[PDB]
Formats: sequence, structure tokens, C-alpha cells
Amino acid sequence: QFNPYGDNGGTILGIAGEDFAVLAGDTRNITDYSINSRYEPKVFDCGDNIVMSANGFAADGDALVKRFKNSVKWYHFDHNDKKLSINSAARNIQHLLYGKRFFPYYVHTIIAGLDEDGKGAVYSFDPVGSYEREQCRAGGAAASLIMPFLDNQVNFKKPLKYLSVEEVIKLVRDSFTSATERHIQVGDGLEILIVTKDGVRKEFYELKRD
Amino acid sequence: TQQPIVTGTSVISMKYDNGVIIAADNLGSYGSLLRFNGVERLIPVGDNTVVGISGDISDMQHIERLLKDLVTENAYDNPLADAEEALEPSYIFEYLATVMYQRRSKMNPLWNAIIVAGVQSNGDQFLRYVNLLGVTYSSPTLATGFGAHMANPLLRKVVDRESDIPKTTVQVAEEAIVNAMRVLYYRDARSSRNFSLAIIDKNTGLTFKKNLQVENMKWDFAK
Amino acid sequence: MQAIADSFSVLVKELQYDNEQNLESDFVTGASQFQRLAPSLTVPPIASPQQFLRAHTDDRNPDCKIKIAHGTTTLAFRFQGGIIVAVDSRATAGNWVASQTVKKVIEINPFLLGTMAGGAADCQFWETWLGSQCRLHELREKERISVAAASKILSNLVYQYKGAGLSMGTMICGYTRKEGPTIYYVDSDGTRLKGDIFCVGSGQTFAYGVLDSNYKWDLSVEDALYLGKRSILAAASVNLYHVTEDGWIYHGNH
Amino acid sequence: TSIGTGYDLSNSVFSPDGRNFQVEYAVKAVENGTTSIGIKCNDGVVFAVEKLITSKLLVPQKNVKIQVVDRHIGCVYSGLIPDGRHLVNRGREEAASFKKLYKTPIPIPAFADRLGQYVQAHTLYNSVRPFGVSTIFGGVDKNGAHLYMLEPSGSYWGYKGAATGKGRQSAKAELEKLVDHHPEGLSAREAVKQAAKIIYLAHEDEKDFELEISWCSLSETNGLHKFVKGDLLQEAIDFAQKEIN
Amino acid sequence: MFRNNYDGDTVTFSPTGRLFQVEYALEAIKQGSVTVGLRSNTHAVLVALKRNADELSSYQKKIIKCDEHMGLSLAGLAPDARVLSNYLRQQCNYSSLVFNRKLAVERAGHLLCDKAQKNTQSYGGRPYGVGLLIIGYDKSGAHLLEFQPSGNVTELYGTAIGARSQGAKTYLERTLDTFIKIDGNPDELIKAGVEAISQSLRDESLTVDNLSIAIVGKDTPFTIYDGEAVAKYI
Amino acid sequence: MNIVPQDTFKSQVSTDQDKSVLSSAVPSLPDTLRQQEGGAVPLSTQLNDRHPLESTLKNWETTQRQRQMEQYRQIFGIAEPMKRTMEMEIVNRTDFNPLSTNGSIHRDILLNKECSIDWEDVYPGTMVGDDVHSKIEKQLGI
Amino acid sequence: MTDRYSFSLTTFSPSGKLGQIDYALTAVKQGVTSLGIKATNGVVIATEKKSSSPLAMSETLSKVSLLTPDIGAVYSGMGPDYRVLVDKSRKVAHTSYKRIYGEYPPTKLLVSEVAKIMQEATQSGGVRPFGVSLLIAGHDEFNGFSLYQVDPSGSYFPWKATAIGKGSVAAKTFLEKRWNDELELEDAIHIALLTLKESVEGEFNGDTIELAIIGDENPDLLGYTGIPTDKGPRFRKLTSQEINDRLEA
Amino acid sequence: GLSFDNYQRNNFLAENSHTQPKATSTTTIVGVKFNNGVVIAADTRSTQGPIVADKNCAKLHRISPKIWCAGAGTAADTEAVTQLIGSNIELHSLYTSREPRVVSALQMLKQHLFKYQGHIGAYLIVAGVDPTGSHLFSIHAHGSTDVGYYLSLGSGSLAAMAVLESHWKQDLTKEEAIKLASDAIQAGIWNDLGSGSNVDVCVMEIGKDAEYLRNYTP
Amino acid sequence: SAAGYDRHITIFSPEGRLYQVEYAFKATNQTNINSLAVRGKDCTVVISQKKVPDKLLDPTTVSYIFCISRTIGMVVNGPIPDARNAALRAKAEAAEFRYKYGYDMPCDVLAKRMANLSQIYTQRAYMRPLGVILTFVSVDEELGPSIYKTDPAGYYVGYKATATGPKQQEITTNLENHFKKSKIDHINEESWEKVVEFAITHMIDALGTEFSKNDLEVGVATKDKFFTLSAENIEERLVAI
Repeated sequence: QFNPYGDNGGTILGIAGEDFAVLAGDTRNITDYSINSRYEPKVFDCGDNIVMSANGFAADGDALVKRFKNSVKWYHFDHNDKKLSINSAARNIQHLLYGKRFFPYYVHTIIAGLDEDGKGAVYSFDPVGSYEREQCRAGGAAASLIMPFLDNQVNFKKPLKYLSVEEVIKLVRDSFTSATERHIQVGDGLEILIVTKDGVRKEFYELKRD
Repeated sequence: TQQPIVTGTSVISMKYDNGVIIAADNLGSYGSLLRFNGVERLIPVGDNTVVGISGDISDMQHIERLLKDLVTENAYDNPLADAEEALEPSYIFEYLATVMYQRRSKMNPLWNAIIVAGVQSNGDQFLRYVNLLGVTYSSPTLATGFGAHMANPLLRKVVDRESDIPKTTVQVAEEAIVNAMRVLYYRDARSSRNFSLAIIDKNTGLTFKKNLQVENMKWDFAK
Repeated sequence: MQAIADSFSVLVKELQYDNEQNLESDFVTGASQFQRLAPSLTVPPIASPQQFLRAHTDDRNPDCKIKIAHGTTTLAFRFQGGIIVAVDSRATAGNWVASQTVKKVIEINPFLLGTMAGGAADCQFWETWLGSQCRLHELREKERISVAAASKILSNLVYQYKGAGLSMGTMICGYTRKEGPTIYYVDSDGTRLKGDIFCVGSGQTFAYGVLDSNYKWDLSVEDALYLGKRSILAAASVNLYHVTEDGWIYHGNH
Repeated sequence: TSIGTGYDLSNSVFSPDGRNFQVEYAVKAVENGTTSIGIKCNDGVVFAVEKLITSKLLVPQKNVKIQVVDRHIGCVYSGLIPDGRHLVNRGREEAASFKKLYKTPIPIPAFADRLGQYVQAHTLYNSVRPFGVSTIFGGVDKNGAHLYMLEPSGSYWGYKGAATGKGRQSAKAELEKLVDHHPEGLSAREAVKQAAKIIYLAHEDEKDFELEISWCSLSETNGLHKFVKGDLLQEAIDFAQKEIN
Repeated sequence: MFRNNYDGDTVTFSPTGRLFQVEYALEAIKQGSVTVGLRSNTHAVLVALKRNADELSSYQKKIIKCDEHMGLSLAGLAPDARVLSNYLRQQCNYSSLVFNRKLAVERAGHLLCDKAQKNTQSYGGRPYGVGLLIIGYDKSGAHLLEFQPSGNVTELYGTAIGARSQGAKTYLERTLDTFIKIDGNPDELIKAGVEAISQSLRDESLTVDNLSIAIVGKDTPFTIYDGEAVAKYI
Repeated sequence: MNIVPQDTFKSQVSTDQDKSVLSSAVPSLPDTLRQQEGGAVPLSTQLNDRHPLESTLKNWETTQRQRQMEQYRQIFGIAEPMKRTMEMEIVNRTDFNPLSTNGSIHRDILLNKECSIDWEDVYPGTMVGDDVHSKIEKQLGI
Repeated sequence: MTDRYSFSLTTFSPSGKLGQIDYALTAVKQGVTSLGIKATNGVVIATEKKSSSPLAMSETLSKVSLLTPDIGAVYSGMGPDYRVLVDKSRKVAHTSYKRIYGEYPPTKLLVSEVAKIMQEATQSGGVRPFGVSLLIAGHDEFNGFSLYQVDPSGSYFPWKATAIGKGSVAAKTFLEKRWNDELELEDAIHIALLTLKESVEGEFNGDTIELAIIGDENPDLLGYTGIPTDKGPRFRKLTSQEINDRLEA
Repeated sequence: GLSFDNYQRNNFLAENSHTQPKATSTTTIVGVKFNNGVVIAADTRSTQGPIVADKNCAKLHRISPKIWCAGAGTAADTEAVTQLIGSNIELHSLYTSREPRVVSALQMLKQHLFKYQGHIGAYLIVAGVDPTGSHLFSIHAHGSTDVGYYLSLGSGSLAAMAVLESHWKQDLTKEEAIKLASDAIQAGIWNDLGSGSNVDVCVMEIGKDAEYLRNYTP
Repeated sequence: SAAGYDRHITIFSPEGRLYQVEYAFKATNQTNINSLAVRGKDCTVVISQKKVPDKLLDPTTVSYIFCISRTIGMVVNGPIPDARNAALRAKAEAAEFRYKYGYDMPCDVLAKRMANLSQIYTQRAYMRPLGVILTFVSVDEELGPSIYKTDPAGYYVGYKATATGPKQQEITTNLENHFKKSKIDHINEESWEKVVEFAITHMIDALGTEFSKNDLEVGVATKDKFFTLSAENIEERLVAI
């Protein structure tokens, strides 16, 4: 019996601010105990100030991102180049994921952007389609090493609402450095995309594997 | 299919300051039997693309047929096929990755590992890897099979990161590739002594070398 | 004859793009994939799709596993003039921070409610689909859809895929003018029951006993809400929903 | 009688004399098209087309009347432009399929047979229409040089020299005179000059025109199909002008 | 009288050898307004004069964006224009999705010709009755194509189609070398196009409501100017 | 160029895949009453536990016909398969016999089965449907 | 879509008559004469072998064909329709009966199948009715010998003696006065020869007329021996030599 | 064609409480070719498992009056396939107005057996004569055919093959061929428990009617 | 001329006739060329008349004789497009018969198959008959030399000898007179070259005014192979009377 699935590791993290969103991921693609690539981005700018990242089976994530981008292009064609909201994108991704209910994608999905009011918004998707809006979400085989760090160094009830973008970037960098120290899979780089009303900004940091 | 029957072993590729270099040995093994000698596993597509395929030989020939069909259809009906309307390596890799993923989703995959190497029109090097599951990735050095475990560290010692690409001349990359092929012939049972090499350079074009043999063998440390 | 000539004229075959479904699903010819009232579900092209799915759904990333709605206690009863639906808001530990309470109850319409008690994705997707179907029916007939009709539609839908791998058990509660207040239970095995009192979850025998102790038709809104809250507490942060002919009203703890 | 009433409003219908009038109407439509000729020399073929002058807004290098089907096949047509384009596309597909399957350039007789079968298949049903084009094509294969002409009825023949269009009669007379004057053989360059002369003679009706010539010969083009450079084209034009007056 | 007996459909020839239905489809182009297209070595532009039903109505959209590097303007029937624009969008989307390759202007013209020819030889489908002007920018530079619904495509430096379009064509022919050598100055080319289309006006003046412009270039993606965006060119 | 049929499995499923038999009250769901299959036959049961030879036998002459058409295209050109398919389609479309299922003589002549017998010929094998009007609607597409 | 249907070729006239069927009958009446005579020991089927060209080999074309080892047929009308119908009848005799009941069909059932096939062409959208008339002679265990005539409309009737073709009326008049319940197979053959003698305008010998008989079994024609229960074929086509011998006598 | 209905029901019954009734599985079959024809012989004893069911079984099947065959394996499958091919052969001979050939029957049988991918359990020995001569072939249930001079099949095929290897030569007469086939069947009867009783013989010679003999030994 | 319908499709006229079939039959004589087929002792010879009015036409590309298979040859009377269509269909049918039944296709079976196809064309309303007459010649392994002719009406028949064309009556009468004189249904010659010479002489004395090597086309079928003669072979046969 041919096995159509696989695993490529990787860790992603999405945080929602008061007027911005952050989506970061480690840029290392690895097979079982071997490094395929030391720089392979997993977070993409999927159109109208929306960042998307599917972690797990790389081929499934690439296919899902490609399908979503084509759907966004046809959405712009159909409705006078109307801007696609984050909740509509979330429902589109839910339908895309559930369309393969009996042959599921082996990915966990996180998207980030700004809602209608202007606050940061992060949506999390299980492989079959179920989604919900969260303030912070960590996916991959480092979440148990990243979430307690964030809970210790910040409160979601220093409240998260008063944080600036630089403080969030610093917290993400520190958590990923700690995970890199503790976890073998995590390392070799960290790419962060910040979504604000001005657009999407990209930053890169080198982790402890070169 | 369910498993390869006649199989190739490894393809190794590296980036240097002006282009890319790829190499693969000429052998088709029938299980533990080294059956066919003289199997070309590097396919030159266009004047600037080289595709290296490792794995099932029948699927490799099928992919060769697909590449030839693509090249023939490109000239239909472009009168500038040799001109700026040629096939970029990105187009070929996108088509091949789409085919591999579609066949994987159909439960009838092509048991191959494919490395596409070349130089774009603007002069940017292109080097990508795809497999039977449709997993695609890029790196300054790429390899398949036992090359991914033995030749990869040797190549990464030369081109460690993206900043080291402009510092690597073609001579250094070619020497490293030859040494990696020698190591593979040393420590791979299904490997072969004869191999082919391809250099794609934005100035000198495509250089294809055949009937290259592993030399400088060290066996005297026995008795 | 032109189509026949083109069929025998020569890449697309390997891409499988000569088929309409592949082009539609990849959004090549337009956004017609997102325009199907009845969604199309991908099935592996093998002789044993069900066994394949069952084998691959029990194998090990915690994030890449199908989320299952927790077996929390859910209660529903119709006393005199509405339906009380009571759930317990006891969140589960995870690697995330929630901006609001977990939505353990699906709001089908301003007049219909449902419970998950199964797979989260299946319940959400198919209850949204049921809401769309009910909206279309109400537009066509110019009248609110009966709760029996909605429950029957959902039951037929889940029966068409019986044995494929779906796992969902829902309680459709609704108050119509012709029928009054009605509660149906629809299971993924095609089961469809009509009842006055429903209790489900990890612990529901205690809640059912508490209800049977102090249940009567001649209750009031406040008495019914207190009874539901007491039953949920005894079965153990109690979310309440009161459904009347004008729709459903939500109470966090009152 | 060239107008058969009661037997000319549908495609696949026999007249009481046993004639298909839709095919004859297609031939009449062909006869009003531009004049194109082809000459078969000793080791190749030469194609000549009279091109009507048009607006200066057209890109000179993106509007060529002589179509190339394969590297060793040249083709011209007279009649309806869409039908000619459709037939050229079918011929390119056939040549590509043959080369892919049998790993050799398709022989001219086999290509002609496939094209003729495709054309004739459109005269069997009342839901289609006969091709309103007559096609003169040719090339070089292992057997030598071949030149063929194909009609709307699906009937094709090999010719020493072929001509179609408005000025077909004068061109045919000139071709017959050339054949009589060269019973042993004709060279490629002499064929080009004679094609230019015939094209210039065929324009007896007011309107300025240009000339397009194309070669396909082993000695000159190494078996491929090429157009004419500036020097040879200018020489042919000057020779034609000298012959005119 | 004799023409009346042989114009039933596209599978019938006249005794003189004429296909009258395709000719009628070609004649249907004149019922639309005038559109002009013109290109230089760096940019290609389209100018359209839109029409409204009455005072209370809106104006027709005569310029349609097909891809970030290719667009077209219409003259003739609405249904066939909609169908052909959707077909071109689908072709561009397929090319980008499968090859990550921008569809060439010549390839789009060839695909349109192949699609349009098949309706002029079969039974049950009328020929298309819309002329199209397609501008694009690809690896071969700037391109302008004129598509005639008989199944014909011509490559030219400038042209105009629609009702009373002969004046614009004559103006473009006369001032050819003047507008050809306009590189890196899109405004000059747009002004030349507006001046060319002004020759086809009859008891009408170009306003912000009935004027539409489209432009594509080396670093300029296909952009459409409507309303106040064209007020500077009036 | 296939000898044994391939790709006989479904890739997608839906509740409205059978366009002929759909409910009118809920057009997105099938009509169980007019299916007349037994009343307890979900579509999913058709995706599992099938005889391996059933697919091979059900589509066998079609595979040979397709291989023959491919050979004709490779050797003769497009015209030969085009003409064969055109003739077969004309013969199939002209015939309409709601009271019989046996094929026409001309179809067998075109298929070259004038003097050939298989188990399909020997074995050619309600409250609702199976009448003339249903077949008329199916044929005309109304 | 207008391509999903085709209007019926055969339609009722205002007088209530299907024009295509009547025209098919007219075409039948212009064909060569064939006849059949039923006797107590067998049935004789006879016809005239027309020949447009004298260089044609008369034995290559046979207007009398073996349907089953006990059932034969002759036609009047269009030859290609006869050939197609004979092939179809031979196929149906095996698909419908022998592969089911393990035995060959009776004469009446085979005639009914042929008539149904012929009728299906008169209510169609693109095939004209068959322009042939059929005389089928057979034998079965439970009904003895039988002779049937099948019209282009698909109607079949049993006959004691009948004739179709150009001279059908004269042949029927002759056979009305030369038939009785005590007739024998040899007498029937002689009467058929006499009736055909009055219809052939040209040369009348064994190479211009064709005859066949349904009589007793012919075990020498089976091709194998050893099974007593395997009855030999009863249909036998008379050779030209036998026809010449009977003409001389 | 053949129905696949009640397949799942039969599997459920087999897996839960019921046993499917068995099918008769047919026993020596031999074919010997002599200078002017062929002889096909078979044993006449059929046993239902360990119990003898009949002492006179006709296992010789007829395809054409001069083309015969004997089959082993599933008896129903053998009979049905032979009858279908015989009907096809009769129709083809009527269509061509010519004597049927052994190669045509071989081709039909091979293609039909390859269609069902071995699910039809019929292993055949087909002998016959035609205008081209005398022919003898062996056909496997998966659709593979072989050509030979003497062939044996069935449970007692090894003893029959030993006898054939002992006493076969190129130049043989009709009586010698019949005796050799009878001896092979007798050896299969005596040295194996799957064969017994009498022998059915069919002799086909060039230019003569086929001769069928039942109970040749008495 | 048909009154109402029958100008388009093949249905019965009030007289009970198919006018389209008759018009297709009339269309077969447009080429104004004649063909003659005769049988030898162990061979069959077909001879056709070549006309090249246009001096620009290449004579080598003009032919109406086709090689259907190794043993069967075909001669077509009528327009060349339908001729080539029928030739390709005959090739396909013969190859399919060989694949399906395991032995070579006889001439009469192929003629009957083409006749059945013609019957399909004559009965279907949306199909038209091919205006050609086909003559298959071979040497069957069970019947010796064989000639079979099929017409657009769906009728096929074998001939001892035959001739078709605008002047077929003269050749047919001459052949009938020769057969009556010699009292043999074939030619008593052991070599195909003599049969070819006899057929050439018969054609010469039937049509008249003789002809040269460029005005003839000869095909010979033996028990092994069917082949078509070239200009040199025809000229050498012409030399020998």
C-alpha cells in the first residue's frame, strides 16, 4: 500500500495585537533526521493584507495555498476588485479544507490579518476545516515549548492589548530561540510577517544552526 | 506503480557564482544485479535547463517523453522558440511538480526524485527538488538518495549559505562535485564508476560532459 | 464533429485537466467550486476508501489530528412556552488563548439552535449547510421552515454518507406556530428521534434524574432556567438558551 | 448548368447528374482568392504568392502569407483565411504526431493523404461545410522533392507546377510554357526567377502588389524550408520587371 | 433576391461562393461605438468612447482587464464580448497556474482565432459578431492586435474599430512615425490616442463620463482610467 | 493503448451526483422514492466492497474501442477516428425505442459484431417510473 | 437541443395510410418472383436467380438462405436488406433461444422476431422501412411444417401456398387450382417448377432458378456420427443438377 | 451479462453462519495426433468429492461437427464457454459460408478467457480437422494456449503423460492412436483415484465425418 | 428528379425507388475511365485506363488501384476521394478480420463487409452512399482466383470476368463472346504475364485506337502477393503483342 502522506516538521506562531497581527515560522525544511533546506518559507502573503501558513505535510500546504490564491484572484475578477475580508477568507479556507473530508490535508493552518474594525485577527484551522479566532496560536512540534514561555512573559487578560509590534517581535524571537535550544527540529532561521494598515512587512533572523 | 524495478541511485547539484552544476551516474540496477550500463539520467531541456531524475527507469523515460512533448508544443506556434520565447527552468519545474502531485493524489505516483537546474533569462540560478509525494524545496546544494546523506555535507562545506554563492568559482564547484561522486562510488553498492556532468553558465551556455570516470582511487592501504 | 476532431488531436492528460471537475476544483475556469449548493467531497480513487481513511485517521501530530467536540453535558427540555438548552462552559487546556468562550452551540438561524456532541468540523459545516437550506426554503415558500423538515433534511444528508466516516450527534430545537416547541435528535447513523427531554454527554444520568425530580409542563421561564442550571451543576459556567416563537435568547449564567 | 436548383442547399446531396453543388460553390469561392503558385525544381520546391498592399500600420514582420507547417514543408492557400489557418493547424498537428511516433520527418505523400482525408471527411454530413480553400503545399523528404495541390472536394494530386486564385489561367499557361522549355530539369534559382515572373504577369488588373517567395531545396536550403533574403528577392523582382517591359 | 435564398446558415454557400452569415456577423461590428488602440516600443494604450441608454442611465464598460499584462476593448455584440473576455481570462489563469508563465499576446490571438473559426463551419452556432482590440506587454515587448470575429487576428502599430472609425484610422496612418517614437512618456501616447479618437466624433464632445482609457507598459501594469482619472486628458 | 481498463474509481462524491433523480422539495438531495432501489441504499455503500472483476467487465469493449481509435489515429490520422466516432454517434442518436433495449443491426455492423455473441447478448438484463415519459424526458433533457 | 431528436420518417397520410410502407410494398412488387408451397411431407421454397451480367457467377449469390437447420427463407425486393435481415435472424436464433432453452426456436417464434425487427424500422427517426417481403418455411416437432409470409410493415401470415414478386397474382391464380390436402413433396416440387416456368422470361434451366426443401432429416449432412439423438438437418438446397434432372423428366 | 448481485450478501453469509454450496469440479483427458487426424479421449467416471456420482459421464464437448474439446475444472464454466464458442463458430461459418477452422475457435476461446482474467475455471484440450489439416491445442484458464502432438490433462494427467511418452511416434495409424489414448486413460484410471469406468473417444480424420464412440473399452 | 424529398435523404419515392442511390450510381462514371478484371489459371489481372489531360500533373501520383492486404487488391471506379476513403476502410476491415479470426481475410468476405456498410449508408437518413464501384481481386486459398464487385446500392457479386466504366458494354460483350467460343470460365494460361498480355489485347480491341505505357495501369494478384506493375513492366508486356 502506497503511503501518500509525510511530515516535514517546522513550527509556526500567530499573535494578534490591538492594531496589528504577527505570523512567524521557522525556515527549515527537514525529512527524518536530515535537513532538506535551511531556508524554505512557510508563511505567505495571500493577497489583501492576509498572511497564511499551513504546517505539516509540505505538499498539502503548498496545494492549499495555491488553491486559496487562485480563489482570491477569481474573487477579485468577479466583484469589482473588492477587498476580501479576513472572515470571508477564513470561511473560504474552511470550505477548501472540508472539500477533502475523506482524503484530508495533513496540515494545520493559521491565518492572520485585520478585521473590519481594524484590530488584529488570527484564525486557526484543524486539518478537516474547523476553525476559530484566537489571540495566540502555536503549531508544529514546538508548541509545548513556546506557549508556556509566552504565558510566563506576558498576560492575555503586562496585558497583551498594550503591547507594541517591537515587543511582540522580541517575545517571538526569544521563544523561538528557547525552542531552538531545547528542540532539535527547530532552528536555522525565523521569518516573521507583520500585518498593519500599511501592509505586510517581512523580517528574518538567523537561529543556532547556520 | 508499487515499487521500482530498474532504478537509478543519486543526482547531485550545486550552485556557483555564475550558474549551476549537476551530475549523475549511468546505471540501471535490477535489484542487487547491476544490469544496464549506459543509461543517461540527465535530460537537457532547452539550451539552459537540465533535469536529473533518480529512481524507476520506466517512469524516467515517461518523464523524458513529457519533456519532449512540452518542448515540441512550445514551438507551436511560436516563431521565437529559440528566441526569448524559450522555456525557462521555472516553467518546466512548475509543470513537473504539478504532474507529480496530481499523480500522487491519484494513488499512482511516479517513483522518482527530480532535480531541475538551470539559469533564468535574467541570469538567476534555478535549482529545485521534487519527489513522488510532490514535496518541493530549494537549496544552494541538492542531492537524492545516498547523495542526500554523503555528498550533501561535502557540497555544503563549499557553499554553506546564500552569501557563499558569489565566492564559489566554477572550478571549485566542479572539483567538489567530482569528489562527491567519487565518495558515492566508494560507499554505495548500487553506484557506478561512469557518470555524466552538466554545467549551465549564464555566459558560456550549456556544457554536457559524458563518459566521465571516477579516478584517483585509494586502495593501497590493505597490505 | 468539431469536438470529435479536437478529442483526437494533440500534457493535459498527465495534469488530469481534461476533466471538468479537476479544472473546477483548482479554480482554473472560474470560481464555480464555491458556487455549488451541494458540496463535492474528495474520495481516494482506491478499492477501499473507508478502510484507508480509518487507518490514516488513527495514526501523530497533535495539531494535525481531527478535532473532536468534547463530551460535555448538554441538556434540553420544552416546558410550556419554549425550549431551554443548557450547556457547561468548561474549557479544555491547549496551546492557544481564546478571545471568547468556546462556541459549543451552533446558531443555525435566529430561530434554530444545534449542539455539536461529536466532530467539530462536521457539525459546524453541516449545520451551516442546513441553515442555508432552511433560508432557501423560507425564501421559496414565504414561511418559516418547520423543525421537522430541517431535522429530516439533516438526517437524510447524514444518512447518504452513512459509514463513510462522519461522526456527529445534534439536537435541533425550534419553536414554530403550527407545531409549538419541538426537539429532535439527529445522529450520524441516520437516527432521528423526537423528544421532550434530552440529556447527552459524559455525565447525563444525574442530570436526567434531577430533571425527572422537578419536571412539569406548568413551569415558567425563570423556573425552567433555574431547573436547567441546577441540572447542569448537578451533572458536574452554565450557558442557557431560551427559545420562544420569536427566536432564541442567550444567557451567560442567568 | 452551373446553378443546380433543388440540389444545392445542403452539403451531402447528389444531383440527378451525380454532382455535389456545395463543393462546386466552394471551388468558385476559391477561384476568387489571391493567386498563389508552386514550382517543382530538380531538387526542391519554390512557392510564390502575390500579396496585396495594405495599410502601413501593419507590422511588416508579423504578417506573412506563406505558412510553414514543418521544417521541411511549405504551404500556401487560396480562399477563406479562417479555413486556411484551420487546415495549416491540422497539418502541423499531423506532422508533429508523425514525427513523435516514428522519429522521422513525415513524408510528403503521407502528409498529403492525411490532409486529403481530413478535407474529404467534411463532405459526408449536412451539419458541416466544405473547406473554401485550395492548398498548394510541398517539401523535401528522403524520396526527393514533392509538390501537391488539394481541392475542397478532398481530391489532391502531385503536380510539376500548380497555380490557384484569380489569375490561375495565365499562371497555368506560363507554367506549361516553362515545363515545355525545360524538359530535362530546372534549377532552384531559375525556378525562383520564373516564379517571380509568373506572379508579376498574373497581375493584369490598377492595384499595386508585392511578391513573396519561399525555397525548399537540398542544395540551397539543406532540405529545410526558408524564405528569400533581400538580394535574391530584389534580383527576382528586377528580372520580373525586365520581363514585363 | 438571390442572396435571400443562400443566407440561411453558415454551412451553406452561395452559387457565387459567398458565406453571407459571416459577412453579416462582420457587419454587426458597426453598430457599436468607436475604440482606438495604439502602441509604441514601450507602452500600449486603448481609448474608448462609451455610450449610455439615456440621461438616467450609466455608461457601457468597453474596456476589460484580462491579466496584469494584457487587456482588450470591445466593439459589437455584448454576449460574444463577454464570452471571449471570460475565455481569455481563463486561458491566462490556466497558463499562470500551470507554468507560472505569462500568456503571450500572440498566443491569445491564436487561441481566439481557433475558437472563433469553429463557429463558422458547424451547424447550430452563429459566428461571433464582436471586434476586439488586445493590448499587452510580454518578453517580446509591447503588442497590439486586432481580432475580427470571422476568425482573424492582425498585428499592427495602431488601429480603430466601430462606427465612423475611418477618420481615426486615417489620422493614425498619417501621424505614424510621430507616435511610434514615444518611449518612456505614456502621457504623450495617451494624448495622441485621444486626439486620434476625436476625429471620429459627430455632434459629441469627449467628457469625463463617456471617455475611458487603458494603458500597459514595461513597469506599468494594465490600468484603466475612468471618470476624473481622464479629466486631465480632455 | 490499454488492454485492461484503468481509472474506474470515483474521485469525488456528492448528494446530487445523480442528476436524473433529484428531489424537487430539496434539489440538493436525491429522491429516494423515485430511485426505486430499496429505500435503504446510501451512496457511500457503493464505494466499498465491490467485486474486482465487475469494473473490468463493465468497461471492457469500450477500452478495446478506445485502443482501436488510438491505433487508427497513430497510423491513419485524425480523420479515421473522427469518422468512426461520427458514424457511431449518428447511429446511436437517431435510434429511440422506449419499449426495447436491444441494439440496432447497424450498430452491430459498425461494431463488427454481426455474428458475435457474448454473455451481454444472452442476458440483456414498479410503483414509479420505467415508463415512456421518463425515457422521453431523459432523452430530450427536459 | 434540436440534436436530441429526429422526426419520424413514416407518418400517417390524411387517408390513414402510412406512405413509406405502401412505397416499400410497391418496391417489393417490382422484384423477382418467389414462391412457397406446403405439402404433407415438406415445404418447397423456390425463386428465380436474376443476373444483370452473364459473366457473373450465379452460385456466389443465393436468394435462399439457411436460418436454422430446420428453417429456411427466401426474399423478394432489395438484396442488401435480405442479407442484413438474414444475418440478424441467424444471430437472434442463438442469442434468444438456443443459449436459453438449449434448442432451436420454432418457425413461428423466429418469424415473429423477424417481424418485430422489421416493424421497429417503420416507427423510427432516420431509418426507412425495409423494402423486402419474406417467405419463411420451417419444421418443428410440435407443429409439423409451416410456411409464413412477412410484409415490410412487419405483418406475418401463414399460407398453404403463396407467391410474391412481379408475377404474384398469376402465380397465386395458378396455385389456387393446383393445391390439395393430399399433395406430396414431389408433387409440390413439380407444381412449383411449373409455376416458375410461367414467370421466367429468359433462359429456364437449373442455373437460372433456385429451389430448397424442408422435408425429412439428412443424417449424412451432420458431419459426425455416434450420437443417435442428434437429428440431421431438414433444410436442403437442391443442386442445379437435380433441377436439370427434374426439368428433363 | 453475468450478474454480480448478492456478492456482498454471499460474503456476509459465508463470514457469519452459512456455508456456500460447492460446485462440481469435474478425471483424465487425453489427445493424440496421428498422421491423418486426431483422437480425443476422456474418462467417464465423475465423483462428487470422495463419493462416486456417475460411472458414465460425457465430458467430450462439441464446438463444430469436426472440432471437439474436453475440459477440466469447473464443469459449468467449461460447458458454458464451449457452448458460447460453438454458437459463435456456427454464426461465423454461416456468415463466411465456409468450414470453420480450429485456429478461429482457439482465438475466440483465448480472448474470452483472457477477458475474465482467469475467473472462469476452464482448462481445455481442443482437437479438430479443417481444410488446413488436423490441429490439437491446450488452453489454460487465464488465456494462454499451447500447441503439441500429444496432450494430457486432469488429476491423473501424470500417468497419462508417462504412457504417452512411452508409446508415441510420429507415424501412427487410427487404431494405434485409439489404443494409445485408451491405454493412457486406463493408466490414469488405475493409478489415480480421480478416474474410473469407461472411456469416451472422438476421432476426427481429414476428409471424413467425425466418429464418436461411447464406452470404447467394453 | 425527385418531387418533394428524396432530393436530400434516402427514402422511398412513390414508385418505390431510392433516388439518392441512383444518383450516386450515376456519379461513378465521372472519371470517364474503364477497368477490366480477368482470372487466370492461378492468378487475377486488373487493368485500368489512365488519362492525364493536364501536362502539369505528375503521372506517377495518379492511380485507382490499391493494395488492401498482401493477397487482396482493389480497383475503384469513381472519384478519388471516396476511393481513398473506401481503400482505408477496407484495409482496416481486413486487418481487423485477421486479428479477430486468426487467418487471412478472403475476398468474398471483404466484399460482403463493404456491401453491409453500403446498406447502412443506403438505409440511414443522415448518411450518404459513396459514389464508387469497388472490385476486389485475389487468389483465395479455397476458391482459387477470385473477382468480386460491389456497388453503391449494397449489392456484391463474383464474376468469372468483369469490366466497369462508361464503355463497359463493349468489353462485357467481347468477353462473353470469347467465353462462349472457348467454353472456359477462365483463361488457360500458367503464367500471369500471358494473362496480362491477353487482357491488354482485349482492352485494345474493345476500346480501340490502342494505348501506350503511360495510358495504362496493371495489377496482378497471385497466391502469394498482390502487386502493381510499373511503366517498364507495362511497356514490356505491350511489346509482347
